[PDB]
Amino acid sequence: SGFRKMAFPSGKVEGCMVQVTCGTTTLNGLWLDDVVYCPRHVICTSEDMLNPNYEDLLIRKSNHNFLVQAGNVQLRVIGHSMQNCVLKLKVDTANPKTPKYKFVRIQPGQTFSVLACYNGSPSGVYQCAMRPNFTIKGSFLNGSCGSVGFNIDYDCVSFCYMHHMELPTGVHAGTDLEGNFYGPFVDRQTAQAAGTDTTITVNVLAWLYAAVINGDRWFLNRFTTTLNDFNLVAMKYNYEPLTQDHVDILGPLSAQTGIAVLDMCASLKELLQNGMNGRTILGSALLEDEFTPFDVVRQCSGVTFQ
Amino acid sequence: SGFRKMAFPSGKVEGCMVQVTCGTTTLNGLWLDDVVYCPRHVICTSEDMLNPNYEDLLIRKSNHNFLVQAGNVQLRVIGHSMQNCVLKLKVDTANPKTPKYKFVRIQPGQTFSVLACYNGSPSGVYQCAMRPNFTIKGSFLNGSCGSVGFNIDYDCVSFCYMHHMELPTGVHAGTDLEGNFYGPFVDRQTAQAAGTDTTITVNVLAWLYAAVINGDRWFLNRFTTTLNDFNLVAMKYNYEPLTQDHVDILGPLSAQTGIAVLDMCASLKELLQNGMNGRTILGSALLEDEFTPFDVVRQCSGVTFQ
Ligand SMILES: *C(=N)[C@H](C[C@@H]1CCNC1=O)NC(=O)[C@@H]1[C@@H]2[C@H](CN1C(=O)[C@@H](NC(=O)NC1(CS(=O)(=O)C(C)(C)C)CCCCC1)C(C)(C)C)C2(C)C
Ligand SMILES: *C(=N)[C@H](C[C@@H]1CCNC1=O)NC(=O)[C@@H]1[C@@H]2[C@H](CN1C(=O)[C@@H](NC(=O)NC1(CS(=O)(=O)C(C)(C)C)CCCCC1)C(C)(C)C)C2(C)C
Repeated sequence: SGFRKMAFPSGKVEGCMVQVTCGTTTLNGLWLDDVVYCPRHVICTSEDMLNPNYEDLLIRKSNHNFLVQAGNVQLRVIGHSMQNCVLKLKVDTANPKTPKYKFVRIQPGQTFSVLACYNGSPSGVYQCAMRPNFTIKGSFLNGSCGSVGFNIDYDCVSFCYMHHMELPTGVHAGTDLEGNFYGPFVDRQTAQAAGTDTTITVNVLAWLYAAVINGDRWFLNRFTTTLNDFNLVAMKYNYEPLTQDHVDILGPLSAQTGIAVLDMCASLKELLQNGMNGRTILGSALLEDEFTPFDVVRQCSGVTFQ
Repeated sequence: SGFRKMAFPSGKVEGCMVQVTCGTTTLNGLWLDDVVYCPRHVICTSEDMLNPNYEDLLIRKSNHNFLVQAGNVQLRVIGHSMQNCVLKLKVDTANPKTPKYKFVRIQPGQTFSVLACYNGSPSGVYQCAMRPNFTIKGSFLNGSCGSVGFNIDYDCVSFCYMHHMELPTGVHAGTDLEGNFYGPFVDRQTAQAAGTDTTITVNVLAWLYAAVINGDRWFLNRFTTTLNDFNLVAMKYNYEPLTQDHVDILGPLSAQTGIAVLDMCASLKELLQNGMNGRTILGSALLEDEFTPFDVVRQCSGVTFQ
């Protein structure tokens, strides 16, 4: 029993983190086979950041302008190129600790673990979700750029996020590992604003199922509803609409608890309209939307990784 | 900016986890140098658990009754002994991945990371606190016994917890790595109950400081209070008393924010007496007590590990 915000084990990613220095700027890099991936803004000086021309800035650099350290060892940079908003640094040594990996571009609502790093060294691991407005609510300080987000799928590390910047509201924005931003952001210091955020409905329902599995049942009722009546109420409270795909995804949890998805929707509708009235669910006084249906299954059925 | 429930990176512990089988029972073990540590109840059968005599049960075993697997490799058991409630299995091979480590018995209020494991393989990592009643609010399923709790201090892994059992309220109890239980529990299947839990006051104050550091200031006020008036209110709400040692521990956070400890106590007093009135702090609608002053400093100043 119990239910915690659980991250993947980070060992396989820890051995891929390196430190990258260009000029006076140091941040983190991801070392896989013989390539080091890092945010391209590492080549910017203070003057460049309002409106950098990255092609110009990169053509002015040579291999020896990039200092790459893996612990004490220096890695010799033998080539460099730019893909979208990442820099790719070819080095003379292939990382002997390269895990089996893939690069994946995730969708809003999905969750992943972040390994926060400074100067190439892991500081901590935590779980977060890609919000509907393509920001993440992370925890990052100066020097954290290049820290990555990942999931583990059997024996394979799927990298889905590399950290680039913080917005004035305190939330975070970054790219996939091919350098494409999530969201409408660009890597220059101009005023940019995130869309309004919404609550990830399918995740809230998954977490209400986790609550039932753990014996928290006070919010259940005998009612049922339709997708159409549910979505009408949901849109009024800034909740994402529920689709049939969502209902099918919640299948295994409905089966294991014997509570139909649309029955659980009727409970959520009531919680939205009346609030929780100082009761808690799974130790929370707010409805929690950063667990996916798969996160719940994994943690309530005990899935491991190789 | 930002503030998350952040665990230590788990890589150094992942390479120490093994699977231990005795009879029909399989659980996890901790492999350091040439010794495998695991809960001694792995030697019990269903008949033994109401009232096991562990000295009897162990004298009836031989080295070949214990199957220890590190991945695919089998480890040959060459000796066994019992220390308090752990079993120590001497094996023919010293773990080549043994980190620098120490064993530490922690006190209530301290936090640590748990690496939850099944069949010797890491499932997930999360942070939790030792509660004042010596339970932890974990997330564990069948097969999780032998999973460990740890902190990292520079380059050194400090192991402080090994998982043994779940209580009927859904919370968890275990031992230090020398086999001594935290709390009044024993490893037999008799009715046992935890003391009443209290809220860890010094951690709540540390988290209110994190909130100020992150720009959440609505709860501050101009008042101040004394330790004695504060503790009188605190005891009425099942909060632990605040000592001078606590006040000094909060020093670096008071300095960094310029809000005196006893000023912050006056804010907490108000929050206890009036509640939060549907406002949130750091994304929570309840007062959070599983961050220590050191956790806050580490995450708001960016400390890393080697
Ligand atoms: C990577 N090492 C570092 C990580 C941040 C430090 C604090 N927490 C973070 O996550 N990121 C950067 O250095 C990043 C690089 C420059 C400046 N960067 C910022 O994150 C900064 N924010 C920022 O400029 N944000 C935008 C502009 S703004 O804040 O509205 C302003 C008022 C015009 C300054 C620009 C990006 C989109 C959102 C708004 C800051 C946190 C250091 C101030 C670059 C963006 C290239
Ligand atoms: C380790 N692999 C495993 C982990 C638990 C499985 C589910 N989640 C857990 O953390 N632990 C055990 O197998 C442990 C070993 C036997 C039985 N154990 C239990 O955890 C069980 N609880 C239990 O017996 N608890 C106490 C008794 S009771 O529950 O009040 C009862 C009504 C008399 C059965 C005994 C210990 C102190 C607290 C109360 C259970 C979760 C499997 C039912 C031993 C305790 C030796």
